[PDB]
Amino acid sequence: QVEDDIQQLLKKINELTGIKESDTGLLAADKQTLQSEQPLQVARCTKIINADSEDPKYIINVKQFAKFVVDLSDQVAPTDIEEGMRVGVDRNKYQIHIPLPPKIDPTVTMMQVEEKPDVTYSDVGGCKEQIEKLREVVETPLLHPERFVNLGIEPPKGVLLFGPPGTGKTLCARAVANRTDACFIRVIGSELVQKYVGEGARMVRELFEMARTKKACLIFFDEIDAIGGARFDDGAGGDNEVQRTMLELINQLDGFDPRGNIKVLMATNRPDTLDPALMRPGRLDRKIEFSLPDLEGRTHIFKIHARSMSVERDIRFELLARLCPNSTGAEIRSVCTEAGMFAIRARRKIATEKDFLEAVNKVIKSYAKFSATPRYMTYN
Amino acid sequence: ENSEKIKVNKTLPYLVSNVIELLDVKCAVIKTSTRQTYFLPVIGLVDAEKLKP
Amino acid sequence: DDIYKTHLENNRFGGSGSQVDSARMNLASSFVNGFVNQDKLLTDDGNKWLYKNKDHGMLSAAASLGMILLWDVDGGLTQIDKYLYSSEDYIKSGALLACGIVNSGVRNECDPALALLSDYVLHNSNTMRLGSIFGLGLAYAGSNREDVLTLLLPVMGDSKSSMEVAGVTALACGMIAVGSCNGDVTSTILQTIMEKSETELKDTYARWLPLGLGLNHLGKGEAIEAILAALEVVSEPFRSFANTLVDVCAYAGSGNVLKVQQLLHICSEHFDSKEKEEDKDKKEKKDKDKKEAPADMGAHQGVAVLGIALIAMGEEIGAEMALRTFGHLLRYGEPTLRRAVPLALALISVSHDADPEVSYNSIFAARLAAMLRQLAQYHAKKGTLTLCPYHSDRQLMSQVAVAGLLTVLVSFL
Ligand SMILES: Nc1ncnc2c1ncn2[C@@H]1O[C@H](COP(=O)(O)OP(=O)(O)OP(O)(O)=S)[C@@H](O)[C@H]1O
Repeated sequence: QVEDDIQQLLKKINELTGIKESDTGLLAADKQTLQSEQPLQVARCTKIINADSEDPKYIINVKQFAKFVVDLSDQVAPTDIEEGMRVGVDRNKYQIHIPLPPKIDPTVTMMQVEEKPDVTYSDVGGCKEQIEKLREVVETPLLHPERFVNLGIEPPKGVLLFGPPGTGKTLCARAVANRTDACFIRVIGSELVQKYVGEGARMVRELFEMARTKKACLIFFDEIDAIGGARFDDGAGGDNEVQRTMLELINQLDGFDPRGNIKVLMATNRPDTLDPALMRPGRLDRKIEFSLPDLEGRTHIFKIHARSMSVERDIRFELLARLCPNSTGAEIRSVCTEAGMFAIRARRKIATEKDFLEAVNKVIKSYAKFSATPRYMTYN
Repeated sequence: ENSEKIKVNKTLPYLVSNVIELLDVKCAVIKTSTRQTYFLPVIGLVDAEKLKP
Repeated sequence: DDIYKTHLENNRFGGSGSQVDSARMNLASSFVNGFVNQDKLLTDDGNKWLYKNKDHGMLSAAASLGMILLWDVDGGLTQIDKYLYSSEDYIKSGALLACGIVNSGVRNECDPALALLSDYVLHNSNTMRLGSIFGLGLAYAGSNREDVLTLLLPVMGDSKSSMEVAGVTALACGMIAVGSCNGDVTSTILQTIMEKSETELKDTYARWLPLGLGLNHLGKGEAIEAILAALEVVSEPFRSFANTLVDVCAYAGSGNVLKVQQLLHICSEHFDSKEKEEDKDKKEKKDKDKKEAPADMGAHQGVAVLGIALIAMGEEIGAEMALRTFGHLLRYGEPTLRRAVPLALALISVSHDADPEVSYNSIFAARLAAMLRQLAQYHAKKGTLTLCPYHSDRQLMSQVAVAGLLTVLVSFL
């Protein structure tokens, strides 16, 4: 009341007090500058075919209009007007002014990440060797090109990941994407499936355009089974456009002037229908895999999901881990959350051991008819 | 003569085109890059040997 | 325990300490490297880096070994002792400045500097007077220390053409005098009023003397000293700017909106520097009810006013509305205001953090702007002690001689 009425009086006193400046002072924040931008130029952009000899004498296809032979203006450099270069050309006299970056196909612009999702390395504990190897590949050359040069090696420019579903692949990728420091570029595997023939090829072209422009970047591939796994050939002509997309992914990855400062991470759920051209190292070098957390892994993942929740700390966690022999971290998360939900049945602020036992026999033994991994452990 | 060919050739935008055929009643037929077919009775500053459709 | 629980790497020494060269940006980088504090490594990184350095930056680098180590009392003497009494005036004067930086309870560094101070016009020990009167202002806050102020009587009576003599006189005796018993109008600051109005020259004097005046006015609860200095002082807008400085400092903040509508009217004054400090009082006044602190100062046009709001965000934790104001304040073209944005921008945050920094790399890529960017990088990585030195910073549009004292806004642990 007193805070409310006094804050209303003070804030509206400042408001109605500046109202004197509002009704007394009589956009223009740029108006004179914008009218000095009226002697500027419309500057239509184009595409260059070739140059001529002894003179500039440049040749240009605009985009649709025609093709013209032009000359350069005086405020240009006679060097960086090379072929296949989107340059801004005068509308009246048809003269080249500024070279620019090329066409990027803007539906490919929206897969750079532009943010950082907050996932810390602490969330994948119990997978120490995998974290170690993937750290060794991804983090270390971008932050320390010291051991890799003074000993004279090349780090493995590609790492694939696999395992059963829900094992931490996506989560490890996001953990890298927190501490990446590079131009991390997401690619869903279904992004390369378009209506028209050979269009996903051009998407891969533009991906590696962006990759070669910006040095020291990361590209993440995700569920590469849609991108293409096998070249089953019959008298039907079936899955073929996907196959050409996969081949164009092969060649512009690694071979005949290799890739540069780019690292590719792939992640699949079923690494078994893959053409062994991808299985050739030099493209996909380290086969890092995620098995199930055996015994102590689930203790540690209980420590992960349990460290910031309202429980009774007098209980143990090892007995909880001993009842989950073939289980993923997702099922662990469901156990923790569902034990909380059983605590919401009553009105308590701390869990009990019986709540977690209800959670175990609620998740595992009940929904074990679905359970997602009796037919992916065999990697069908 | 150089004054006139300065007044023509200093027009630096050259619309490029394609010679469609070559009449002789020494007469060349042009389709420009805007796809407009043009006739001309007078060829200009190129030789009929160097031309082909 | 700072060394123990934290583990800070080396690629910002090398990378952020690699940001090129030019004896300014490089000089600033020394400062940036220096305020790194995982050991006092950038302190003991060899030689030939301070030999590239020049006079007031040599003050900044001689004090920078003070800045790396605001502890290690026994180590302070044995690290600064090489740079004590050296061949260079700026090495020795910035060295005693560093001795004033590192601690506040030693008081045995006084006498090697204290003894030398007198020069009677403009010799060496007046620059040791700048670092040592200032660093001794860093050193002690007594009931009223009077012996150091009896030393300060031949300082203002000395009155070197170097600004920061009277600068650290007013600021240092103010650091002695902040928290006075409802202030005082005593013969110390009364003497610097009369000896201030003695010489009307180099208006930075007419700005930084009302600094220490208003610092002695701090400690007020009910002080009529604005009326007393209003009777003694006011004149042509140098001393009416002194009037607005006492008007700023005497009015820390309460429910007292009558001076906020006074702020509304005299905010429209045609002299546009009493606008600067008088509107700059806002972050002192309404610092607790900070939801009203967003104002339309950016919607105004007296570009120093956009500077004032740019101050008024400052350094606390800095919510999304503040960084949203740094959306527009980040993009401006004048080099003192584009210089003015990364300082409080990276004070208010002590990718995310480095995202506006690389955005400033997108802004420029002048030399000032590069320096501003370096300052922002340094920032990236009612207690009166944090209230004084940025109002000491508020005359930044000036020489690097002024920026030789820029590293005396010691407000962080
Ligand atoms: N080893 C683990 N430790 C801790 N949490 C885990 C672990 N594995 C999975 N989780 C949690 O369960 C979620 C599911 O893992 P994800 O990697 O997202 O699954 P996935 O990679 O999408 O598997 P798919 O379906 O084959 S793509 C993670 O985001 C974590 O929240």
